[PDB]
Amino acid sequence: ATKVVCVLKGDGPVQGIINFEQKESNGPVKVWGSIKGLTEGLHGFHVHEFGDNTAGCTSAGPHFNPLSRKHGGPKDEERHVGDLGNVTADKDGVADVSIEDSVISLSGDHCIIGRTLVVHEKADDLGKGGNEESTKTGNAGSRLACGVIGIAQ
Amino acid sequence: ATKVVCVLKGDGPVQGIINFEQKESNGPVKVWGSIKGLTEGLHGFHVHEFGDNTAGCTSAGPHFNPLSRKHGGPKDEERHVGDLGNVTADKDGVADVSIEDSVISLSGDHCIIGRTLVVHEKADDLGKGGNEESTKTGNAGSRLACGVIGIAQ
Ligand SMILES: *[Se]c1ccccc1C(=O)NCc1ccc(Cl)cc1
Ligand SMILES: *[Se]c1ccccc1C(=O)NCc1ccc(Cl)cc1
Ligand SMILES: [Zn+2]
Ligand SMILES: [Zn+2]
Ligand SMILES: [Zn+2]
Repeated sequence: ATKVVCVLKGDGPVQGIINFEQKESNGPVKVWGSIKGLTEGLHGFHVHEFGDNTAGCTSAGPHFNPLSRKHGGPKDEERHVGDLGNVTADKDGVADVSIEDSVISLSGDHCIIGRTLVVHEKADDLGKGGNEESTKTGNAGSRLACGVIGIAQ
Repeated sequence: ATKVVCVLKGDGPVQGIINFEQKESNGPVKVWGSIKGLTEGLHGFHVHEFGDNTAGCTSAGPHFNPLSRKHGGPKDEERHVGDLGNVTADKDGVADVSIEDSVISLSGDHCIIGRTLVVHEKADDLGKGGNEESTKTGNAGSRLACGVIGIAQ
């Protein structure tokens, strides 16, 4: 019943369309779509706090973290609301995104609408990388593409 | 105390940053910023319903119209919520945007977050143009630049 969309673009060749759908307010959000122009392997995939693209992906700020928790993977209890883990690109540089998440929402306090979806340079280590940066950003590095998360038909 | 932003980009050289700020949920929204690469004169300036830029500005859909009213100018009681009238570009193609609106909001049912801001090819006639199209789109024509309205710091 609620649908939102995000068009990912950046400075490089990284570009994608990501769809979100939530059938009930207390329910999981299905996240699906395609990103191309990635290097083979894992790329960190986060909702960032600000829907602000004024100076590219950098104005999106840190991980969307309304509950003031530490960084984790999508399937940890200890995670930022915006922690969607990694998408995986093949030798062709295509990541086929198919995620179900119960922590993000398309309504209420956990609502991601008007925030930024970012795909990262490197792998999110999901907070288990063994430095301080792991429990903040997960060491996923630079922002390759982003977009503001918007209300869909 | 609520701040949102929108980066306008399109198929052409039209580009802009537009800021929105609302001190209280019951209060007016101040809208300000700059757009460049416009032709001299009036350009229709609307919040459209969907924050969907999957196929450029066209996927934004019609005027944000949660109350099912006819098109008007910002000063009319009969207006779409998204009816922000016109911005005016000079010989230099720059529009200095300075608007105060009491109908848009950054919270509640009239909330523009996650919707699309669009600047148009032509003048919005503010519903007084004397055809049926005036009461729907205001005859402002093509979409030159748009962006999704996002949460700011
Ligand atoms: Se998303 C969200 C978070 C917190 C409070 C309210 C809301 C919300 O309901 N947003 C407005 C809206 C309107 C239509 C659609 Cl399809 C989605 C969201
Ligand atoms: Se107002 C609104 C419209 C569409 C989607 C969500 C919302 C919303 O209320 N989100 C909660 C919110 C809004 C602004 C800020 Cl700064 C924080 C949280
Ligand atoms: Zn990130
Ligand atoms: Zn995080
Ligand atoms: Zn209208």
